[PDB]
Amino acid sequence: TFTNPLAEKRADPHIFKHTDGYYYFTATVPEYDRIVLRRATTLQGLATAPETTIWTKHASGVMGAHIWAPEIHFIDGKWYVYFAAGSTSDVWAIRMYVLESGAANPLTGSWTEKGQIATPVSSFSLDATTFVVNGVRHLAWAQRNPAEDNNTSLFIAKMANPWTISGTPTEISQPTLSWETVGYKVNEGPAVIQHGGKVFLTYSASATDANYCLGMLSASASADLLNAASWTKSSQPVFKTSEATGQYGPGHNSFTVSEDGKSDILVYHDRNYKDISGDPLNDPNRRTRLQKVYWNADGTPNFGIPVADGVTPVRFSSYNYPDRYIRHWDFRARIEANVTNLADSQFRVVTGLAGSGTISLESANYPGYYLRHKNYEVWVEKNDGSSAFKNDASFSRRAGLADSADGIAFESYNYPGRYLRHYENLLRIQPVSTALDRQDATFYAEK
Ligand SMILES: [Cl-]
Ligand code: NA
Repeated sequence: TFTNPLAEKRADPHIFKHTDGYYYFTATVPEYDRIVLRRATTLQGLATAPETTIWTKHASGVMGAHIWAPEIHFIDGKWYVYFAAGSTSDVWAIRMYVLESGAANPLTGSWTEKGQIATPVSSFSLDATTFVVNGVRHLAWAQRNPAEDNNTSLFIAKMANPWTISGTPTEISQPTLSWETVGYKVNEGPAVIQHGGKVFLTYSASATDANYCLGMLSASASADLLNAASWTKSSQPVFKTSEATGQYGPGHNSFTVSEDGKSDILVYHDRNYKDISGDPLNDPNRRTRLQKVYWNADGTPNFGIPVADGVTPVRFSSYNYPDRYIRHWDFRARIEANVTNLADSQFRVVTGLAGSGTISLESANYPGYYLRHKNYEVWVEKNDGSSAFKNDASFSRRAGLADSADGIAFESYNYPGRYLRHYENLLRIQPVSTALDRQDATFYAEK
């Protein structure tokens, strides 16, 4: 699990996992004047890692204003930082720029400016990211198509080197959909994740207010990624505001990976309030958050909802039906496979309500509702403050009954000897007797 937020007053987060045993984290700071960097051996270490300023805006001319959205990459023996910048003489003439370092440690290393990423059309440009598909390097970025009445569209090009595209850009998405064009017509912040023979390119859309959200384009890893018709745009956001979790305008994301290389991690910013006061560029409250990406059975990513602050939620799968997860539906708890509404199946383990070192399981999509029993049947229901509820929603965490080493089992606090178990797919608390009952009452957290 992670503890959110990772970093206050840090927007447009980018985390790179290097081969040297470190994660590197850069981001947009509210001053918009410089490029910070911090490293840690773990993703959670990043919360306390000290920032170093690797580069500061120029006093005059290009790269002199609006230092926005850096990414750090290690490529062909060297470090590259991609950022966007305006000029002192013109603060909205935002272009894409590249830094290069040959030093082993990018925190202490020395940086050379590779200048502007050239593009045939000279217009508003930012959010350059780079990725390799099938051994071929690409750049994707946000830029104004002057023949469109909007802010930015999405472009992709192959690269000749880390700071230079080859051939011509293809525009692969423009903001047309109702949810893309709130306040401003925007497609920005592209980020690529590849999985199961597919390439997913999430992007940010609408204004950076509560209306900020993620769209997604999908393609085949075998497709020509410069042919616009290779890509399919998702009709609805893949990640948006959750009032229920107090998370507003989630977006400008990137992707990294868990400590074991096994889990994909979504990195992004949001706000914990809806309406900004003052000039939105000047509101510094955007913060950096982490949560695991889960993969759907059809191999698409499932981002769920942006989760409540504090520790991240978990999913529990059945011992005897390892495809099936504890989830709620019409607030009844059950086990089910291939959960489309991902958050119906996330719960965080918290200090038990009833006390004495027990545990409770809070719903991720309905904070302050808990898995609790009533008449021995298990539901998800609002903590009403009563002692009854405290007791129906607390369990003693036991070693799994069919798996003592790695499994987990939930013994009722107010009905000791009754365990959480599935029967006919529905969750109950019932006494456990047969070997099969012991499997019905064993579960795995995060496998
Ligand atoms: Cl579902
Ligand atoms: Na980015």
